[PDB]
Amino acid sequence: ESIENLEDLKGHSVREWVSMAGPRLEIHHRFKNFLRTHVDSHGHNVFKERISDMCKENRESLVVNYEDLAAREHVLAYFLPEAPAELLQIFDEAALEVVLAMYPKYDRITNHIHVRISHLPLVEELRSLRQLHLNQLIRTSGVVTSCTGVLPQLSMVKYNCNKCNFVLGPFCQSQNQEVKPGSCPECQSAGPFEVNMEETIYQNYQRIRIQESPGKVAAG
Amino acid sequence: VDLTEPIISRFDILCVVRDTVDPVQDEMLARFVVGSHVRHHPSTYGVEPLPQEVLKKYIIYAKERVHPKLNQMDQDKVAKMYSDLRKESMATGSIPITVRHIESMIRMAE
Amino acid sequence: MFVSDFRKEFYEVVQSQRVLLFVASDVDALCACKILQALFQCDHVQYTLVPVSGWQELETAFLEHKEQFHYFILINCGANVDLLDILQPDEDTIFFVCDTHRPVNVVNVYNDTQIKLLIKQDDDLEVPAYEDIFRTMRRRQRREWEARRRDILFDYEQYEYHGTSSAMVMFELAWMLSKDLNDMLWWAIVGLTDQWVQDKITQMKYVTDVGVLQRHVSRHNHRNEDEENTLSVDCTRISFEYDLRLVLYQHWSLHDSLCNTSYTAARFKLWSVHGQKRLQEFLADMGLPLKQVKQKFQAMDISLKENLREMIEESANKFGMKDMRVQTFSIHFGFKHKFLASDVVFATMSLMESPEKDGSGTDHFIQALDSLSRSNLDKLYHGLELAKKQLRATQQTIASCLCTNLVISQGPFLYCSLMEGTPDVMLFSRPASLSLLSKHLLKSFVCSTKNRRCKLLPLVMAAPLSMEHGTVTVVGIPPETDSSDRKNFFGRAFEKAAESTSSRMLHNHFDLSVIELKAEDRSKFLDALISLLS
Ligand SMILES: [Zn+2]
Repeated sequence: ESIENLEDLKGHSVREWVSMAGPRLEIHHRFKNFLRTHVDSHGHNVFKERISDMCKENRESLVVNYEDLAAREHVLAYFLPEAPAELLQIFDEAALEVVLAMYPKYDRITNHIHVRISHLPLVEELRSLRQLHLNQLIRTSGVVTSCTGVLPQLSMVKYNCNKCNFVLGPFCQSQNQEVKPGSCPECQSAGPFEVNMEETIYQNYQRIRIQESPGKVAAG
Repeated sequence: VDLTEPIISRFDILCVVRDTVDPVQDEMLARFVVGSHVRHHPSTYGVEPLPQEVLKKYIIYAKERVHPKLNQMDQDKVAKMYSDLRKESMATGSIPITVRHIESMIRMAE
Repeated sequence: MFVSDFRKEFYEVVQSQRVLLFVASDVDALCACKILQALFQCDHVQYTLVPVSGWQELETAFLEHKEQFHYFILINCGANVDLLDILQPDEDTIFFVCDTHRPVNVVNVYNDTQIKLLIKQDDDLEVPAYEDIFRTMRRRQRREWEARRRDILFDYEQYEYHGTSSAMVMFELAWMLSKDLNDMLWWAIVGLTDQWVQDKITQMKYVTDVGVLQRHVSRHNHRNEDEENTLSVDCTRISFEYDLRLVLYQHWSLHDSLCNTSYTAARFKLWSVHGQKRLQEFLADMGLPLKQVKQKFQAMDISLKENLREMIEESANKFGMKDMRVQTFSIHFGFKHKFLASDVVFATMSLMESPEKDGSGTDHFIQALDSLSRSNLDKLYHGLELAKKQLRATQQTIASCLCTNLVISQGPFLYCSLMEGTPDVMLFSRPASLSLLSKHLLKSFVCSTKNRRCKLLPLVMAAPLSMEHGTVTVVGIPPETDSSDRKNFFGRAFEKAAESTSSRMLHNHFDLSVIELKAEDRSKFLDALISLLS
């Protein structure tokens, strides 16, 4: 099987590096070990308690503190602000199969668990965001001015063929453009298609607008 | 006070603070104020407080994980108290409107 | 005397006669009354049925009816007292006694001509011999015999307990008469389940009697059905179940049943602020979603209902609840009607012990008795609603008592009391519901406390009865242990304490461990009990 490594040295970019199978598996194992071995200053196993308090309330969301993730696993804290989407996906998978070790029947309650990072030290003023921060994890503060309603957004969409019964296989929806099939593999008809509303998987969506707090810097 | 009875009676607790002169109490107050100013440099209690983080945790715990029930409160005592409180108030200048002060006492006990 | 054969020397006698049924207000008595009613209606026996709930009421009814009836049947009353002394009958009358109360009074045992007992002679009975109980050196020998008499009679009469269900006895008679219907068997099952629910019998005896009724259920099922061709869905189908201990879980949400079952509530300490988190630990161990657990059971997902009993059992085992499963029965008829025996017990009991101040206790008895027939199924469902209210009030009272620490040790027994005007004290003013509350409260207390000695104590509990007369009901409960015989001495202890104190005690209830006291008498009465139990 794929062999364990020193993670911090590589010729690739960080995103490419953590995307590759070997280091992905190593990151997965490291975060699993971090969850199953991190302790408080008094010696309390922190994430056993947090996972139990999550699975009691069925909250299906695990909050992790950066200020001790950096203490336990250095390289994970190194890669996290640099390649956050990839590392957070890996963290989600590792946390899911830790939770299904602690509570084996929890897949009946939820099939996916999100790792939420807190106390991120690279805080930024809202007007100080620049191109230097693109595709990186940031922390900001502000007052919420507007919110949409909670809306269903496509996440894994299956399309009914425009001329026959066939369901074109799942497309992973993006936040940039509406993913589309082009033409059907069973019969190469093309162009418009129907969404299979029953078999398509949706996710909750809510878009908010946040601005700087009135007393922070907006002095007129 | 210049406020009216419908707005006064909605306040369960009325508090009056007066800056009357009393040199010993003024000495104690002034020494405490100077002590606060030197203590908080950027750099009547007799019981010691809780730390404020502990107090925030205590309040938020007590407001959710605790729901005080009422089963017995010495009904005749409270009723007698309220009745002659109404009698004395009729002769003077603050307003225990009928049930709001009874319910204020119930809320304060809870 | 004991009746050796119910058929010949009881039923064939009264079959030719007008009869008067006196029936106690308890579910076993109601079921036995229903069975005997059905037999008499098959044979056109002109019976009259009178409810009673205390000795004063039985005496009043007998004084009203003594001139017209010569044959009397007492159901769940009369065995544990001298009926001749209490009632003062004419010598030509005959009293049949189908009563579960034990020990039987020796006068009733050895009265050959007038008192006839519809009690199994193979029940747990230890009657003393006749020569030990009924009639210078000869004077010394006589006095020694009297000393032997008082000693042996105290040893006999100390502990009271309950024998085989009266409903089971009446169904045995129906089977001997070969007139046993499936509904009669269901009434027998409900009668046994009344004893089990109220903890009147040991677990071993309950398992033995369930083993008895299993054969009758199998016989009734195979009377007209097999595995190839079956009856209409309308027909009643009684099935043996190795089901859950949780109360009314098929008519509730599972959350409510875990909340209000005395077993799980006592284990998890759900009266306490920490208990809900312990319950959530249990539910998360099972993997049941909370939105499903808090949904009504009939609306719960069938994927979860498929193997819920095994899930609850195997989680209960590792959480320390060792006997979550119980041997019981259920009845199905029509498409949608499904009840456990415990469910019918709780519904009928709640109808009978209903707190409504309408009419009279006899009226509530009548509603409870009607609910045991399938022509009055609406009354059964209404009784299930009243059972929901009763169980919620029971848990509220237990939480109040344990939080405010009303349950307090007083040496050889724990003591508790309910104050006037507190929430839902009206529901437990009546003695039977008070006894049930005291049992549940003692289980919660011994599950709560860390004190190993306090886990072994009995409980004495009091509540108001009549403010205008200034009286309180008092009940006595033995220690709540897994291996208890369910024998208790509080009948004789109450009697001897009251006599030693010259107390104003009215002994009206059929259980000797349930009494009425003038309220101011309680202090010296409790002091006497403390000095007596030592
Ligand atoms: Zn096609």
